[PDB]
Amino acid sequence: EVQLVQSGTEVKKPGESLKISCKGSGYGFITYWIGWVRQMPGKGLEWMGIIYPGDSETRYSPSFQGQVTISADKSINTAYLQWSSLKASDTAIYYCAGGSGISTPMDVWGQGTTVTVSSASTKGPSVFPLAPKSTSGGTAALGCLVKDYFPEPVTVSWNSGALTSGVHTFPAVLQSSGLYSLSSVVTVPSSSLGTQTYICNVNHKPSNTKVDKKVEPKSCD
Amino acid sequence: ITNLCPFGEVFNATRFASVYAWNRKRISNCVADYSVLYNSASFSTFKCYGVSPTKLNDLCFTNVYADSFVIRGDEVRQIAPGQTGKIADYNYKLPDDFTGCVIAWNSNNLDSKVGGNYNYLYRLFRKSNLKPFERDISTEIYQAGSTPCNGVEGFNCYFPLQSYGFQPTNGVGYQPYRVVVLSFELLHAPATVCGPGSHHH
Amino acid sequence: DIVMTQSPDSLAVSLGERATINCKSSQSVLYSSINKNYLAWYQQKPGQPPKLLIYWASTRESGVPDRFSGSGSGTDFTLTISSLQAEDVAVYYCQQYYSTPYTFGQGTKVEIKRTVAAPSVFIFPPSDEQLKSGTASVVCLLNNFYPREAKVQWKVDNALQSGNSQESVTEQDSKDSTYSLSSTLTLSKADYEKHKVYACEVTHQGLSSPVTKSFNRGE
Ligand SMILES: *[C@@H]1O[C@H](CO)[C@@H](O[C@@H]2O[C@H](CO)[C@@H](O)[C@H](O)[C@H]2NC(C)=O)[C@H](O)[C@H]1NC(C)=O
Repeated sequence: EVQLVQSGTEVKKPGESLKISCKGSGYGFITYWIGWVRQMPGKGLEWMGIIYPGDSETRYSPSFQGQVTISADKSINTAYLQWSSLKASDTAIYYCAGGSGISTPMDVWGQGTTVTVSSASTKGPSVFPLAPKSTSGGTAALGCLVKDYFPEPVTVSWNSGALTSGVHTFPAVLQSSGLYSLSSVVTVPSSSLGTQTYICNVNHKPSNTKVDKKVEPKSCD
Repeated sequence: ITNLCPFGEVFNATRFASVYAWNRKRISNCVADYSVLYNSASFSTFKCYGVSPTKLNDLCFTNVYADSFVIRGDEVRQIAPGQTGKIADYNYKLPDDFTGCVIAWNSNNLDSKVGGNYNYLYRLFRKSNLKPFERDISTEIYQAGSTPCNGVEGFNCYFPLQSYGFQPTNGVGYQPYRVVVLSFELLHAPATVCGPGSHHH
Repeated sequence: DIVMTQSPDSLAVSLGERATINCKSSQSVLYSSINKNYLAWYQQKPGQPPKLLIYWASTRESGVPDRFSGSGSGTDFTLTISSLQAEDVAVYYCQQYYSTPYTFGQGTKVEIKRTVAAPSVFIFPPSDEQLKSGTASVVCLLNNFYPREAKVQWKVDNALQSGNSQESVTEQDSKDSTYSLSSTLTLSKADYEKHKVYACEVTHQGLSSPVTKSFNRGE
């Protein structure tokens, strides 16, 4: 069938120029007018632009015109993104979609690519535990916290993925210092305290940092 | 019954009319196989206005109209539901509410002769802009100045048509292109044209 | 440019039952030349690229379930569902594509009207190794509480600090059909040493009493 792929996902600092691509393939690819849409962190789909392979673009929606970034090299089935002096708010996820005609529905979409422009440098995460022993009854739950990691969030695993149920990993939370921090918790029985080992494996491939840490509460000397 | 209206007669057939006299063939009482067209890689421009790509084969219409003509490559943009210029305002006006599609592909190997082929023509002058689906074939001579034109050819009063200079050596914007317009008459009337996957099939 | 606006912002419906969304257009755009409606709806699972569900509000798409249908009259367009299901849940949006600009929709969230429940509320004092970092961050979480509304405050020596804390809410999980929140409070090493007892005051619709999970430093 007709499919689309995207690339160019990256961390950048503001005022810098980046190019992304939506490369597509299909039996009939000439039909499919390609449009671009932005999903910011906050809910909302914007439909920033529209173009067609060959011919010309259709008019960009009025608000986005000024940072317009459309297409090139139409023979090779790629729709480049060409813009400069990006705003700090431009960080979001962005999809491409297609339909047959000028006023027709978006049939096929791409994977999407996210980009970040938060102006700070790559930093290695800091991993901390969370343990109860005063209130340690009624199937109390334990987990790990990760703080001061800027570039991009990557998955934690629980004993190399041994346990999966009841685990609730939380989305990244940005702090005033421009970085991120999240927390991953799993519920365990109030008796299975020392019966098992509990280790969070945090991976952060942008920083290439892989850290394993065990968690259990400490009694006083 | 096969009941397939012939795409070849509109595309694979040889003789094409000039743009000022775009050929129209009416289409009814058959089944249209759009899949045969949107899989060929020979077309260089293929645009649509109102139709879906995936449900293209599963639609039913009252009637269809197939227009065919020949224009050069850089006038392909000029056909559109809303557009202006030489060809748009004086030879072929697509309505703003256009229902249908446009196909177009290169015909330099066919409609170009050594030293140029000038058999294809286009109207260059007219006093009022053409109405949608209006084909004017008047040989009346166009008045450009304030002096009353008259007679059978006039000073500053030029013949209303012009040939295309179709040489294989000209720019690709000038290399000839065979163009087909597909209009879809949809009325509260007996729907005679359907696709292979509609509810009647 | 024409404005598309959705009628329901949030929506909580138990499965196997009808749910309806409606969008308003500034100028009705349908059958300007041709019989169909030519506006559509899209659904996008969280963390997923959006897909389409019906062409022109009257044309089901390949691979679309038979219980999905759309009816749109004039400027109003009602999307109805026969039976809500677990895979049906996503953010919902409108499309207008008869004019050259599109504005889409506000966004219609979906829930499950089930397992009206109470949070499993825990508190977590800062880790010891974070004192080397000079920063004092303390966490108070809520596990398996369905009614998404989770008003939480903090109290150090029963002094209210609502400005300092952050909250992180998970999606409604497919497992228990419930949410989970993490409130991450941020402070400093010096200020943390001046106070004694740190707590977490959470009040939920599923709680007949406001509940507090406290701790005293140094135990
Ligand atoms: C005539 O029209 C057909 C319709 O697509 C063109 O395409 C061929 O279609 C036949 C079946 O009808 C297939 O077997 C071939 O594989 C198709 N060939 C190509 C190149 O698409 C066909 O090319 C047209 N021929 C001419 C001379 O115009």
